[PDB]
Amino acid sequence: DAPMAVWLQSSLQRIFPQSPAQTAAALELQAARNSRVSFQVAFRSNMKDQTHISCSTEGAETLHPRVRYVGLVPMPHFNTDVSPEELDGVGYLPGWLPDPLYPVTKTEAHPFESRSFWITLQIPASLSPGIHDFHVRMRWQEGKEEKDKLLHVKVKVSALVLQPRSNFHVTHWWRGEAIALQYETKMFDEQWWKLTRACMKNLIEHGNDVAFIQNFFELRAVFKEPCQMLIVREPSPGKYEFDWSRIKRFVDMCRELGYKKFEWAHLWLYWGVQDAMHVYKKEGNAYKLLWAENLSGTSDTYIHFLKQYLPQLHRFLLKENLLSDSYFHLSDEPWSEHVENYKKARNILRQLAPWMKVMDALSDVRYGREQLTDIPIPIISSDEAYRKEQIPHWVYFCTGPRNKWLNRLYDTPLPKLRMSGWLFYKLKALGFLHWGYNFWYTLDKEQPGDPFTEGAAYAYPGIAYGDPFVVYPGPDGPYDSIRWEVFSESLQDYAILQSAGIQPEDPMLAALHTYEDFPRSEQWINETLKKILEKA
Amino acid sequence: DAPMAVWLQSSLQRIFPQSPAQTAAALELQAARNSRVSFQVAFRSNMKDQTHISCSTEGAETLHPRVRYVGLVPMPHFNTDVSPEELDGVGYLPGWLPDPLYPVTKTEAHPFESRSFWITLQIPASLSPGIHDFHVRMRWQEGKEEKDKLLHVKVKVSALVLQPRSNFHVTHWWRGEAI
Amino acid sequence: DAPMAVWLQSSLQRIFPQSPAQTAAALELQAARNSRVSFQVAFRSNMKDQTHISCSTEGAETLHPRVRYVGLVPMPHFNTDVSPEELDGVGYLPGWLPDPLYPVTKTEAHPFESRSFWITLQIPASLSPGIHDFHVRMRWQEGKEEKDKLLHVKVKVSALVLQPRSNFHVTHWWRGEAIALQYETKMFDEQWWKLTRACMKNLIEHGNDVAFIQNFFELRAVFKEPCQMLIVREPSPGKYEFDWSRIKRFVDMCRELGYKKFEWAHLWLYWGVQDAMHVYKKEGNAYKLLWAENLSGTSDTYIHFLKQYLPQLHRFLLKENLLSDSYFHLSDEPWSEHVENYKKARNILRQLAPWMKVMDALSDVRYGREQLTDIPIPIISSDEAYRKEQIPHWVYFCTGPRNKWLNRLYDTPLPKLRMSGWLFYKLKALGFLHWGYNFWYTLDKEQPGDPFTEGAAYAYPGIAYGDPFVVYPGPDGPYDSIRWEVFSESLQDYAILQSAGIQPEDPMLAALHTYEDFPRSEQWINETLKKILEKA
Amino acid sequence: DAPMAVWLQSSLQRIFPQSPAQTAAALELQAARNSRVSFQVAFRSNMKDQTHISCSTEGAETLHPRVRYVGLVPMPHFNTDVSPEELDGVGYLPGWLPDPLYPVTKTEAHPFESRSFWITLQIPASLSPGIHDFHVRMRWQEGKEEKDKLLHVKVKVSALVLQPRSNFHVTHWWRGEAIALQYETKMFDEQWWKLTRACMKNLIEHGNDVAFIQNFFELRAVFKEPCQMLIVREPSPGKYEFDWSRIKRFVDMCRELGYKKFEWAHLWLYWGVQDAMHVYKKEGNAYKLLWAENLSGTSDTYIHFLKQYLPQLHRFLLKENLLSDSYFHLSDEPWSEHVENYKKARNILRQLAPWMKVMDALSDVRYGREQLTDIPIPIISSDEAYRKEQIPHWVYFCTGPRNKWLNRLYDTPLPKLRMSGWLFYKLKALGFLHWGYNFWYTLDKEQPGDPFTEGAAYAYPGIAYGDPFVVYPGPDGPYDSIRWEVFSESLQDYAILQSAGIQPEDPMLAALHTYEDFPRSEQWINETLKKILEKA
Ligand code: NA
Ligand code: NA
Ligand code: NA
Repeated sequence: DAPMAVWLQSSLQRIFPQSPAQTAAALELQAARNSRVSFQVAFRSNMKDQTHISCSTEGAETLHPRVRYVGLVPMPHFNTDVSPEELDGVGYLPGWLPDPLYPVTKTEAHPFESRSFWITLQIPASLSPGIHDFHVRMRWQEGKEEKDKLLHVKVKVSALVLQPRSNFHVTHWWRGEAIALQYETKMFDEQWWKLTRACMKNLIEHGNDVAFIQNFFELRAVFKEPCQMLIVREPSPGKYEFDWSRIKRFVDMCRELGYKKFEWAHLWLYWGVQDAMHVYKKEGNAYKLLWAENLSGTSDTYIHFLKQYLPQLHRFLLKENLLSDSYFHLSDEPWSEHVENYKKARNILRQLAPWMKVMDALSDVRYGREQLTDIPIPIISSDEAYRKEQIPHWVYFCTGPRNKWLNRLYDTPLPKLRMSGWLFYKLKALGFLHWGYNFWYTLDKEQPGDPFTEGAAYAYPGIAYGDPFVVYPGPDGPYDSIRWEVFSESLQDYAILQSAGIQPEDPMLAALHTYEDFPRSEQWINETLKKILEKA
Repeated sequence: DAPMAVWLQSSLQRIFPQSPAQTAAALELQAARNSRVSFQVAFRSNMKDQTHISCSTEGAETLHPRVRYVGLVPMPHFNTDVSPEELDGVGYLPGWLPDPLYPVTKTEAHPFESRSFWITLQIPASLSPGIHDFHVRMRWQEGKEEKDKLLHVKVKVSALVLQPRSNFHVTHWWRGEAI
Repeated sequence: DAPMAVWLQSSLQRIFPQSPAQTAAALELQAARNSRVSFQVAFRSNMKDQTHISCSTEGAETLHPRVRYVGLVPMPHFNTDVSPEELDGVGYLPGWLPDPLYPVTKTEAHPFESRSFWITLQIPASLSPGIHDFHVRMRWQEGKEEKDKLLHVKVKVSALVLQPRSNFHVTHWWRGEAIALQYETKMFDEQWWKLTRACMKNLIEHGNDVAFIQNFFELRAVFKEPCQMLIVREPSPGKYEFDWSRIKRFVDMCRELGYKKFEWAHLWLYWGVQDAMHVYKKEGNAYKLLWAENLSGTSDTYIHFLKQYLPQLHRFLLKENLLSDSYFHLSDEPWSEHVENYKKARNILRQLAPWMKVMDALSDVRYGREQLTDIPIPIISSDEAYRKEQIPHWVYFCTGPRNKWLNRLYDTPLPKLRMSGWLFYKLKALGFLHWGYNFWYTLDKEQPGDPFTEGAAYAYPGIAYGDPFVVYPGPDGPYDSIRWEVFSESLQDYAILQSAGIQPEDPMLAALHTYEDFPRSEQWINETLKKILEKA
Repeated sequence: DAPMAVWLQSSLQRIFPQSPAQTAAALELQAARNSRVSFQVAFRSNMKDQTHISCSTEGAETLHPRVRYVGLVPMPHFNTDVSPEELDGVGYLPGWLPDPLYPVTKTEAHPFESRSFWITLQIPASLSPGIHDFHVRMRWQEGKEEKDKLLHVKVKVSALVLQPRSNFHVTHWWRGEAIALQYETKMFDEQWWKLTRACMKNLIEHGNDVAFIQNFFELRAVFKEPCQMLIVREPSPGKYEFDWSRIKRFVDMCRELGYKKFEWAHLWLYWGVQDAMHVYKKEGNAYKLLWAENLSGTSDTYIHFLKQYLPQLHRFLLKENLLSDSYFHLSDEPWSEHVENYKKARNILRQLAPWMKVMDALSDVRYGREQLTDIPIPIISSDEAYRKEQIPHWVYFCTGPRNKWLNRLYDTPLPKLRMSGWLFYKLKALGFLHWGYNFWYTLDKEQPGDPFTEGAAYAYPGIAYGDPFVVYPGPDGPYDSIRWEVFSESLQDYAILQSAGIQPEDPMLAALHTYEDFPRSEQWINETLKKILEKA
């Protein structure tokens, strides 16, 4: 019955506004050295009158603590095709959903509403192993009396020191046009470049080690201001020249941030493999297409442009030392019938750019086995087939699959999401790709949206709430979300397995059978980490 | 564990999206003659896949029924200076709140979400006193199979006939600038 | 804010009167076939006025449900030497404690007071595997309106069928004088015999498979009406005759109830190993000692009696086919100094009864390594030492040890207690012994007590609340307690591990390190059973 | 996280065992001179092991401090018909309740259990106004280290000196049979007279200025040893003689203790007004009725006895100078239908005792307006009606009314109870009556009880916990309770209002509207007293 409740809680449990108060005061955490670890400080006012509340740490200076506030976004409906066993928030949703993380340490406490701060700890490589403790102080007012409570946090620091992940690469298709739309700035202006640096820095600090370049704008939809980072001009009919200066700046920036791998945009448009890319040239204030919207992939015009572009790309790659460090795309998901479309396109590349190896989403194993692509990217629900053929591959996931399958949605429970990197490791994926880092705007339209009130690009239920974006637009760059912090900590768990020498075949991982059939409790994660980290 | 729940409920109880399904089938109302009276037809899908649902009356023509859909608005916080004893929605708010009434009789039923239609009855002065009953029909799909349920409403109509209110005046400061 | 709250809850969480209402409606359980499983139906009136409430099942006929009401007893203080981390009821105790189970399905609901019914399910061996569901109905009154609520229970019934436990034996020193004192009847009259059958049947249905015979009364204190089941008469000085008829009736009874193993009383009195047992002979209305209270264990008198008694015992055991099915005791816990006492007594037994093998509480490993006894019974806090010596042994526990250690007290959390059989199994105990099944009276005095208001035999804090008794005296036999149902279900979990073929060395049990260092959450129990039972 | 917490707390806040530790060190009180004031010294061990703790004062000699220990009694349920807004102990009860005050200053501190001592200060008339301070010392052990803490108490002493209360009379129906039953002594033996003097002295030291004489035993139930202080013997049929010696001793005693006012037993039995009193005459070892249990109030036999008794009563009253200082009773609460019963009885008295004026519980205002009684005693919930008639009257309360209404129950908040004298004063009661000072035994039966474990005379919920008794049986007289000290301090506040000259109409009291609608916070009491006392 206390006027104000405050408790500690782990990073794998959502707190909904109408959650009941808990009592805690004490939390123990575990961490490898050179790693990052998270927890929540929850609070619920039992007072008619609103008040202020402040979160702070004491004695945590060596862990460079970071204190943020968990904001809520509206979730209108549960995502479809998800059984209740696989939904988070049963009893609480549809309703307010915790997700964005805001950089404040003081907020207003509202009557009878459970909220939380999110605290991020940096465990340095040099820290002495064993137990390190600190305190969290919560301060508020009851009338004119000042009140406070201390809570006790313990981190049991393993001897294990994490090494950089190897032979596993992660890419997200971040969107320059989303920055242009949500912040209302000219594409490639200097504000655009700050926001882009800030995003790429966010990505690499959350485990994404591949920097996407959209040299060609990716959408079928035609934009007035597309994000085409390659500059193209057409002085006389069918003779093109190319200015690489924007891509060159992006590569400089990403290399300064720590990237070594880069990824290039698609070369044929995703209606099957049947259309050519939309490529624009500047004119007046905005951009205009070089050829017809419906131009075919096998056209004379588009192949005449590839005859000139691909060698220029090769010269750029040489000049900037990017051949061995680039991943290339052709086109996405040809069904069986589309196969010959893509075969023709692939042979065209082999003729014009034999140096270029391709990777693409091919979920049909019978047609990724045929060698259509060079490195296939099945959706996770086709992973098993590729594994029985033992074909090496990347995996991706998007609005689907759902129900029992791994995913990253608003209503995917956090422990399930936290299994991502364990599954990546045990099922021996080469890498993971995802389309929806900051796709903040209206699906397939040059029309900004509102990520703080709309989580499915206005396309629910085909687009699941949570699929388009894991970060939110902040005034100077991205705000993280809970999902993104958990996903990042999951890529870290993949580094824990690797650094500790655990083999995918190890019995402690044997219940991870598919991207569908796998343990998904916070306890399995805690117990398995305790074994690994205390063996050391 | 039924795939679709539908029940009846009175006009004095908010139904929140995460409310549990109930069982009803039958509701009795009371009404003076020359008056207006209301109730709700609630529904909760227990299916992963969304489906359509339709609300209609049968045998109610003399009550000129009106069928509307209850919409939700976001309630970010409880209002301050209201103790919990005096709050509606304890355990469900802050959250989605039922309040607007929309003029539709069909909607999409969403997974695991309790919603309702709102039904308005006109009890005419000329009606015979006593029990008048009618049925409500709900129609939806499970896969390609059509499904329905009838529910039973009874109105116990008094001999009292309402007269126009007198010596009591009500005003609201409607706002032309708001339009 | 509902006038009446009713919810479902598991058998591993005490409900205190001032617990907050919950919402539930749905509970899932898991169960092996040929087993028994439990849960609670909780309820809290939010009304000024008291009302009646009734609990019943619907659609459970195949599970022979049993519906009982959880009663409360006073807990005046927490037991000492228990850190708050290890106490149940923090924030609620000292106070009313749920424990006795009464056979009613209707009670009065009192204002703002959270109570619960306790429901028991029988999962028959023949039941079909998979999900079985039923409902619980609660009925009460609000003013003159009848009200009710259905709640939904689902039991996921494993393919596994439990086999009788083997090679693990459990004994409790039930007390006949406790029946005579609490029901005010003559020792060995016919009501005494009904109540003894009821107690022994209770025991075997709770996993206790060894029947204790107090042929000699165990207490140092001299009683006027001792529970000495052997009839002894001394017609001339130092010549004794023996009547086994009461023991023979007890053995018939226990065999009819299912027992095969039996246990005999101590032969030397528990002040070290230095005094002879108090043995009585009838005289007038009650009994009188045969020799002085302080007679020594190595007396001429006592050895002259052992020379006559032990061959009569051997003849009886032969006649009744009980030698190989009997456990025998010498005396308990000699400190180092006392060791020669016990050595001398042991040699006397070797001389007079070489057939008799002995088992006793020896918690000193260096003097159980020396062979003093034949089967040692360390207290659990000495188990580790005995295991590094790898000496086979039983374990016991009593008022101690406490804090982190396994125990069965009023303020021992139920998931901790529920771990008993997991610990017995993984740490490979031969058996478990406990002194306090129904020690209902005043410690070491011929004076009844009141188990419904006194839980430590009037000896706290040396005797812990919950230590003397796990059942309460009912009009026709024992009433069960929550502790007793949980401990029973824990012995059943030992049968689950055995029947499913889980080896003590199995990785799923590797965190069970000692009777002190071991998981104790409801989550661990549930998840580990889910693995075992769904592998099937 | 201190091993032992100690803090100060006011006399208007119950401390429950599971209350959290607080920090204090400093408490200021306010007091009129010639008054008595109280506070608590609380303590909570945060230690696994029990320890001793001792409470004492330093520098308080001029205030004649008294240090006692608050004991707990079991409260099984809340009283019914009390909304939570009006219950003390929300979140802590049902459970252990503080109430008895025991004469010890050292106790055992138990693990994680908040307890308190109760300290009583005497503020002498002669003290200099202004601030007086002293210290409280708490001493305990941690292992073998002795530990202690000083706490600081301040008392702000007003210029106001309290005068003896006037025109306001308080009576409690103390029970001689309760002493006989709970101490197992013969009625009117010499132990009886010690315990009776001790009770009567207790009452007058708590504001009770009227001594009840049960000349006739009050209960309908027939006792073998009734408390009938008038000695009656019947030598021949229908001719009675009277020995007044016990009543005379009782009057001498109460006059020695300070009483001036007395009150006599009922003359008609409380089944309506229809039965005659049970009057007994000695025989052998105990007493026997003079006439039938069911004899009528209007019988010939009983009126023939009143013809003889009432003139003897008058002669005694003259001889002992008691007419102008005595209150008389007829019978309690006739409903409307019973009215003619009581009318007949009243006229009988007018014929046989016209000098006798009567006061009785009549809650029906239309039948106290009719003159049935001379000075009426409505229950508090009928007070309002009697005030709108502006009829002068006494007020009483018992198991009822409840909810918002004033009362003195185990679960009545102490600030609410503390308003009693403020309400008596402002609503201008002539006096207050209560049935349950020391009704310690089983309701309506010659069978002792246990006030330490049963607080409703075994009759809950019809009898509310707390209603039968405000003191507990001590070895040499009553133990006070918290409720009794608070009630006493409330009668003292009535003396403050009187001695300070505050008028019932004074605006500072205007929120006191009814015995239901009235402020009930500690803050209101404190602020209003501060105003009164600092005007001075
Ligand atoms: Na692709
Ligand atoms: Na032994
Ligand atoms: Na009276």
